[PDB]
Amino acid sequence: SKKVIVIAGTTGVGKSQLSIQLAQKFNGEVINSDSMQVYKDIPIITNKHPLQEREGIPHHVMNHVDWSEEYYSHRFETECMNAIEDIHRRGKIPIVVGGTHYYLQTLFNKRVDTKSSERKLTRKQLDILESTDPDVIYNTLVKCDPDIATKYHPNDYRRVQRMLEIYYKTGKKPSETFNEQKITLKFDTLFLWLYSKPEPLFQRLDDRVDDMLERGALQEIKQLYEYYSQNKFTPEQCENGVWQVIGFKEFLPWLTVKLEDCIERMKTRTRQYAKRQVKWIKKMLIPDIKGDIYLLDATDLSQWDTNASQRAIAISNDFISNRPIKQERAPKALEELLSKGETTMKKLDDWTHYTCNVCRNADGKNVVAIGEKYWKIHLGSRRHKSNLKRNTRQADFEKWKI
Amino acid sequence: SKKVIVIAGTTGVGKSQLSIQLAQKFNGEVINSDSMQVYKDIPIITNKHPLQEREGIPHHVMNHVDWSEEYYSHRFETECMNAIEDIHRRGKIPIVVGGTHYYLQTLFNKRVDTKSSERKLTRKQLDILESTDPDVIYNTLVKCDPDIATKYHPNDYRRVQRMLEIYYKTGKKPSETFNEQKITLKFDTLFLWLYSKPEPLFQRLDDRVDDMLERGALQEIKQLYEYYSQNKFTPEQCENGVWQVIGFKEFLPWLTVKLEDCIERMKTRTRQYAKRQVKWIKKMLIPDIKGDIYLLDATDLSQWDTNASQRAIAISNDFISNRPIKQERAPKALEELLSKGETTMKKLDDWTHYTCNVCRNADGKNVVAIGEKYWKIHLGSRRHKSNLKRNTRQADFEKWKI
RNA sequence: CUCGUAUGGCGCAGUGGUAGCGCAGCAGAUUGCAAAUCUGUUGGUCCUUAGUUCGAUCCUGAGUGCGAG
RNA sequence: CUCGUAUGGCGCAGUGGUAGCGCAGCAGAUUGCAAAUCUGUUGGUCCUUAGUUCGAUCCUGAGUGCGAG
Ligand SMILES: CC(C)=CCSP(=O)(O)OP(=O)(O)O
Ligand SMILES: [Mg+2]
Ligand SMILES: [Mg+2]
Ligand SMILES: [Mg+2]
Ligand SMILES: [Mg+2]
Ligand SMILES: [Mg+2]
Ligand SMILES: [Mg+2]
Ligand SMILES: [Mg+2]
Ligand SMILES: [Mg+2]
Ligand SMILES: [Mg+2]
Ligand SMILES: [Mg+2]
Ligand SMILES: [Mg+2]
Ligand SMILES: [Mg+2]
Ligand SMILES: [Mg+2]
Ligand SMILES: [Mg+2]
Ligand SMILES: [Zn+2]
Ligand SMILES: [Zn+2]
Repeated sequence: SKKVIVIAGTTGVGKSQLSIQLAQKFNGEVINSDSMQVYKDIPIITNKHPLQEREGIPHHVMNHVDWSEEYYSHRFETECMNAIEDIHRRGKIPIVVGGTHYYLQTLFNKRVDTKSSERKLTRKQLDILESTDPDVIYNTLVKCDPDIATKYHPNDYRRVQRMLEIYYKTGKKPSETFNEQKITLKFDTLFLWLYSKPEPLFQRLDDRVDDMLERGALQEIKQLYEYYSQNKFTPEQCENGVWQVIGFKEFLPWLTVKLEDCIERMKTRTRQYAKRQVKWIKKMLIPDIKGDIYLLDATDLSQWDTNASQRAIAISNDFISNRPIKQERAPKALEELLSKGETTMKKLDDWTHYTCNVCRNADGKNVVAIGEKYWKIHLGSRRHKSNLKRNTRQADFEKWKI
Repeated sequence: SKKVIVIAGTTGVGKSQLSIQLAQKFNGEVINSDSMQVYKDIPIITNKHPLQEREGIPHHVMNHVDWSEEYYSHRFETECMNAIEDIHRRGKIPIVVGGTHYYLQTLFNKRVDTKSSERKLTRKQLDILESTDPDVIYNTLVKCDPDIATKYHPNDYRRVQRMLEIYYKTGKKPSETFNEQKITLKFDTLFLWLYSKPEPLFQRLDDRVDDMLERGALQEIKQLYEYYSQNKFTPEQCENGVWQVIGFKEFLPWLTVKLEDCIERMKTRTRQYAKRQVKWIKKMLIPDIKGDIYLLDATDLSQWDTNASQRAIAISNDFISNRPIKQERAPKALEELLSKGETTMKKLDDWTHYTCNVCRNADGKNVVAIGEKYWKIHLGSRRHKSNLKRNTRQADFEKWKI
């Protein structure tokens, strides 16, 4: 049927560069899937692929959102799908490329449509949602459909809230809506994972951050700060839209010697991001797609042409030719990445909540662990231990008094 | 979503016995998928699972067809699906078990519906189909939609004919109908493959055949011969319906010392069938389902409980719990069976036809190889070689002639 | 002691100029027959020996084996 | 040669009773914020030694290493 190639991988592995090659070779168009690259201008830090390097290959869902609006999942689902539709009804083959692997879920119905299902929210319902208290909205969820409330920590406000918002707009238990999902991906899809040992990658990521300021990153940072300013924006705004990007908020303290620390801070966010990306691909993506993915070793750039270009084209050629791929699916060196142990095996299955009666966090609430495995980890943590000593020792102060 | 478990494997690995265990443990019903077990009575040779061993677990699409009719794919698709539907809308979980892995294709839309698409066949069209000549129907196909005619050898009458039958009833090139298929399987399916080293299996299959006659196989063979007889049936009828079963046609020459040979002949058909089954599962099934299947070593029956029962239950448990399976998917010992080399790698990709001008078969036609790889195999075969000698040697009796 | 045969795993062809097939085996195929069907293909040097002959697996003799006497 | 400072990977607190805060690191989560966000967590015995005292990282006195006229 209608083929669709998707290139995934950590930041700085050459996804875009590969996307182009495949686009030319197989007549296709790029469909960005980068939560930040969808914003107007701000190319250097948001690291967009320069036009003079796109070989004229069309790109969609990229650099079209104004800093005034906030992009998101469903905004990507409609935009991404339209592109797919279009590129298909033109004899071309779509190639979605981005580091926001989360959005990929749209490729296999992994979401809830609360839009088409309109429903006037009640004063009562709203008052609960937009409530000042944190644990109030949770207890509400725990009440109506506790099976979903047990999969979310009572502090995960964003999500716990989301779940409740669904229980209302759909009037259907979210836990049930999930047991009735398909997850089957539409369109014959070919997932390509361009990997690279962390050590080498990190080094490149650090230099790429350096020569990124040399190309005039600060000019963009200040511009961003201009709009940021004269708009009475607080640093706590850096959790919405473009303000989330890795390249602005890091220098905020500099924009009120010191600039260096804001750079090292950026080098850290990027490094962390890269690490989190692999985690998602190994614990979220792969498991979801039953593990139908092919790896591409991009650790030794001196190579690339052999390990990436060719291998990709090889797989892609058979894929597009509506034939079963004969490729090894994973080069010996990275063969372990697709193993169950490194993937589905790490996924949390125990959800029973536990509440420590002796430990409590800065927010005053008592510690709550999820899953017996981690519940024990806590019990044996120096945190819990130390807390259990002051407690015992205190209890004794009286025993001795008698 | 709606779960559906499928137990596959060669004949005599214990599929049915396992199907029951899983049925009980997980509240489900069996849906037979054995092209022969769907016929009335004739249990011993058709090897049906005895009632006193089904723990009351309901069975569908099994032993309901009269020897007068001929079962087939679409007959299975409607029957199988109805059972799935029903079993589901009752809180139960279906468990399709059978050795006719071919039918399984219904689990992932791998067929063409020429029924719902009625179309009065033309005298001209029919005269081509039901034509006495063999290569006439082929050349017709080669004309209208040669892309499909190039994937079938000009001697594969059954199929070449079928393809043409589709081009008519649907008025759509079959080659195109395939490039427009989905193949995506409906229902969240869990494929279990119960394997067993050939050597041990064969030994059991042989004894299985022996003690099969001891339980009164001949009684069924004669009964079958009764209906067969007084019906003026010729041995060439053993290509339709029940008459295909392995246990009847083998003794036909005995039914007109000798009975022994008819038994050894049966022991051979069974052995061969088992070999062919694995081939289908490794070159057809697995590749089609992108390799989402779990192996179960059933070579050492002394075990079974550990390697089969438990492992299956383990995987099944997580499956049904709508959770990502953490099981290894393949026990070290059989780990190689799921490798690409043993699977998709063996699939024929070269379809260009080749015709040897010096070699010809008993039917008078010239040899026709498919795929350069096999085209060469022929060119170097002693057949071709020997034929090229008589040719050359004869030509030399011409140069000398002048 | 009459006579007949003796060919790749089995069952068979054939030929005076160094051999074919069926089955098994191995392999490819499979979108209404699938426990069925189609396709390709690896195995011998024609029991041993001494002769006839330009040359024998196919002729003569003998031995060895097997078969109906 | 007289003063300072030496505490988990880096940076810095600190009470007489057997140690912290920040950066990182590690891990779990993710179905309208995901370059985001929530959650859990490993690390050192406080530069070595002799005293002092019931007790020392912190108190006294040496020795080691770095900074300063
Ligand atoms: C007699 C023949 C050729 C096939 C039927 S055996 P089976 O596949 O039904 O037996 P199991 O379920 O594997 O025990
Ligand atoms: Mg590169
Ligand atoms: Mg890029
Ligand atoms: Mg703007
Ligand atoms: Mg989404
Ligand atoms: Mg991390
Ligand atoms: Mg059975
Ligand atoms: Mg075979
Ligand atoms: Mg058993
Ligand atoms: Mg031959
Ligand atoms: Mg013989
Ligand atoms: Mg002579
Ligand atoms: Mg001789
Ligand atoms: Mg931290
Ligand atoms: Mg001391
Ligand atoms: Zn605690
Ligand atoms: Zn030839």
